[PDB]
Amino acid sequence: MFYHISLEHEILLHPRYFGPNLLNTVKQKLFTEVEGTCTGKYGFVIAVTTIDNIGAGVIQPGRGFVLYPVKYKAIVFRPFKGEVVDAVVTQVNKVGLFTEIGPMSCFISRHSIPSEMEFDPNSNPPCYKTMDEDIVIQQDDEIRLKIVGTRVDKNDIFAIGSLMDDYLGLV
Amino acid sequence: VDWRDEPEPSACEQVSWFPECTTEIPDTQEMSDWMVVGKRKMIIEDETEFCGEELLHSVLQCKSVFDVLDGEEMRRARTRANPYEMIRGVFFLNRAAMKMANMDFVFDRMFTNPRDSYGKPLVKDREAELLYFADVCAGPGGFSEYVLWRKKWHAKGFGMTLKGPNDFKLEDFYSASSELFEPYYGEGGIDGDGDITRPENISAFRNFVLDNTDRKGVHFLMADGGFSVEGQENLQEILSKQLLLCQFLMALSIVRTGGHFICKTFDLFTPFSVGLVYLLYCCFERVCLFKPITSRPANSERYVVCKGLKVGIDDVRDYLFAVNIKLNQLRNTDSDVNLVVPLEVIKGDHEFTDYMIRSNESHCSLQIKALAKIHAFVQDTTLSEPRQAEIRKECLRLWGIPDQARVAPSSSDPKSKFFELIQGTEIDIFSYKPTLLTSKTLEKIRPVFDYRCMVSGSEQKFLIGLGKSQIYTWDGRQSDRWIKLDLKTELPRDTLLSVEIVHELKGEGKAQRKISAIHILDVLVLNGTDVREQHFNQRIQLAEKFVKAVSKPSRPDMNPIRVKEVYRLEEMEKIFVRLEMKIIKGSSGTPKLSYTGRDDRHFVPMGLYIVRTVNEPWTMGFSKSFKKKFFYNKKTKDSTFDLPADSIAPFHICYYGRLFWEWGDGIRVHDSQKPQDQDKLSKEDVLSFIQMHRA
RNA sequence: GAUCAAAAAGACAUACAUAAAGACCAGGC
Ligand SMILES: *P(=O)(O)OP(=O)(O)OP(=O)(O)OC[C@H]1O[C@@H](N2CN(C)c3c2nc(N)[nH]c3=O)[C@H](O)[C@@H]1O
Ligand SMILES: C[S@@+](CC[C@H](N)C(=O)[O-])C[C@H]1O[C@@H](n2cnc3c(N)ncnc32)[C@H](O)[C@@H]1O
Repeated sequence: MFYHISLEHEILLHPRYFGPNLLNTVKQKLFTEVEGTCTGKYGFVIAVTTIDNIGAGVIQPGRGFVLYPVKYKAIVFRPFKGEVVDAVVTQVNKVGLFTEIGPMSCFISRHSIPSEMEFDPNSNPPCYKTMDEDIVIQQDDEIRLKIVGTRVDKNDIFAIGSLMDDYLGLV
Repeated sequence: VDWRDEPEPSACEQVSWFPECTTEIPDTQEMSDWMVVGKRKMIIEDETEFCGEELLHSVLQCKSVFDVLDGEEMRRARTRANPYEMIRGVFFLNRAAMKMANMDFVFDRMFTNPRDSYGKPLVKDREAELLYFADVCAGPGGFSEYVLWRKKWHAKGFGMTLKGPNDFKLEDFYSASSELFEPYYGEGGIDGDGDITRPENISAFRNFVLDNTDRKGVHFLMADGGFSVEGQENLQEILSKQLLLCQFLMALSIVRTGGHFICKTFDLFTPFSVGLVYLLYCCFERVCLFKPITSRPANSERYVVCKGLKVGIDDVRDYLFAVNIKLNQLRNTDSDVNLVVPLEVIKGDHEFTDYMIRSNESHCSLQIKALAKIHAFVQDTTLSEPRQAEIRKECLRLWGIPDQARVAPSSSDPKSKFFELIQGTEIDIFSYKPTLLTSKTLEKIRPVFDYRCMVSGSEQKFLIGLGKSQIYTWDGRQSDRWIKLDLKTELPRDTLLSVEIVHELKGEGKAQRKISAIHILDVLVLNGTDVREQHFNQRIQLAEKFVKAVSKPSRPDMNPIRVKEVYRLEEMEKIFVRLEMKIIKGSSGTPKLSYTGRDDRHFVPMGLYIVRTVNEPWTMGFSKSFKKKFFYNKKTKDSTFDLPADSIAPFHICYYGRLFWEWGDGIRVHDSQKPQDQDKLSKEDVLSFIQMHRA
């Protein structure tokens, strides 16, 4: 799910950045440090919408860096268990299709695939086609999955999905 | 044995041929009793039917003197004793490539530049024709590297060899574009075993080769089959007999009429091996037995070389196919096929027999001297061939082989290699956007005959091939980086193309399967051959052949390369007949406009490119009196029915002058589309304008 | 028939972590 929230940051500026372009450097430093990052509390920071206010810089004692508190509006992506989102199976791996939900990866265990969807290695591009055929379930297809669980390993989040409920699968 | 009475070593080689076979080609009724099955003979000492007994015993004795010697001691003496040993592989992957370089010189370039019976070249590098060849039992394809390097991309090779340590090392073709070669391992294609002796591998390869050659076959076959006979070197002929037969059967299976064949053989003492050479002498205009100086002088290795495959060889092919089935049935039995032609038939041709004996006895005499020379160079380690470096330099000069080391290509980055391939052409030429076709720009497609058109399915990109899977794309803007292409496909080095990426949907809706494919729009450089100044259709003719050259039909896991279907602008009506409304996977059940190709695949079109193929001041008219198109020069007022060289639009004019008719929402090009936007050109508007301006 | 490699500067591969604690005793300013 996509959200629009207000977040904070402390920008530690190396002393070289001082001088004329000081406030501008803080904004440029902010954009580079938060965009693309991910956390467990808020998830993937897609982009900074607006910078509300820049706090007065406070010299940190014993270190050169001076910390500017910053208030900004950002777009974040935070998945939840039970939510259905449209995903593309980048990799039709035999153990499970690998589906990239936007910037976040999601693994759908083969055990969570209806029994009618047999895996077919001999097909030209590999796919878990339905046993007759019906649904190829291969690369570039759009599918509906239910997120069953989430994990955060080294600031990056990944999820596990399932296709057991009705009206899920090929789109 | 006095080995010092040998002629001075030379780069000049002599060829003696068999006479021309004056007998008819044997038929199924004549050959009906020729296959004699007997006891399995593993004795070579009494095979005197085509060589004097004293010479046969002398060469066998001179071979067996080495059975008690250390192989590294023998190899070191041989390296000093052979005048030709310093030739090696030069810059090629092995010394086998240099045998093909040597023999293609000695045989008047008949392999790399084959000729008709009137002496005219069968392949012209400027015309749409490729040199098709095959290379069997040939891993790791050293012979192939020389041919591919010599002809660049103007060639397409087909390979079959046993899977294993001696498979094709296509990665090691440093001097040639490995993308122009296609290994095929018999039954199952890429997943087969490559057993030449097995018939099914021959059959699947046979159907595949004929299909990939417009049902004509290859211009020539090369065959370098052999295996280890360590501690049984005297039995090498008898042990390899089925491999010899299967390589000859392969020649009669896939070489075209007037085509050529070259096969490695060893000794040729047995009536079985001589009967196989007799069948080739019947089936070809000319045959010879030849030992190149790049073959080691003390080994039994020689080549049968056949020129001009006759018409009507089908019965001899189907006979040899039945003999191979019989050999396979007799495997691990006390019985074997001992004759394939009766001795009375072979000896009835006195002219064939007199050549066969003289070829064997001359080879034995030279091999005996060369074996005695190696033995002397084992006993005395101070002996050396002083001329090896001189002879090497002369052979390389004579055969037109550059004296350079084998260097791994160099790794160029795609930007530096693009600047090398464009040869100082202005980079801004690659940044030009197409002119949009609109009611305000419609007049630009006049005169209609100057133009070609093609259906687009993605944005246009440049593509550079650096060899194998080192393929990069670029979107024509100087700010953009070269991006590595994430597709399972292979292209020769020194390749520069104008392309799009098209996903080909198969079926519809849930069952629909879409596969992305490289679609060539135009070509600039093909494996180091510049084609940019050739006429658009002529450039496309070279481009079309290239797609087949890089094709891999045994590899259904690879992403396909295709050339776009090019229409004449006065025939754009033929495009709309291939537009269909299809249910695409994920379109919520809404049909989408789809262009269906030459196969059962379609893509969603984005629009139509219109490309000018005639340069100013020229233009194409239609003469109502002569019912022919003509070129008209607007400056001189001259008219001609032949193509003026200065009327040719080169790549940069074709690219700069291109229009694009986008097919977005509100555009009617198929009768099921509603509603139409009145500010946008329909099919009916563009066809009406074209019809008014055809006359 | 094709082919036929030599062990890559070792860095306490690093914290020198022997430095028990605990105790009493002696001396220094
Ligand atoms: P190729 O394998 O056919 O021959 P090559 O060019 O490699 O030369 P080489 O094997 O070294 O020797 C030349 C010929 O002598 C026979 N040999 C090799 N050898 C080790 C050996 C041979 N003969 C006997 N009786 N005993 C031996 O121990 C080769 O087969 C060549 O004909
Ligand atoms: C030494 S090579 C020839 C070299 C090759 N012409 C080149 O230039 O690289 C002989 C090849 O014959 C192959 N061969 C032997 N028996 C074969 C068989 N029954 N089927 C297919 N290939 C075979 C061997 O595997 C071997 O690779």
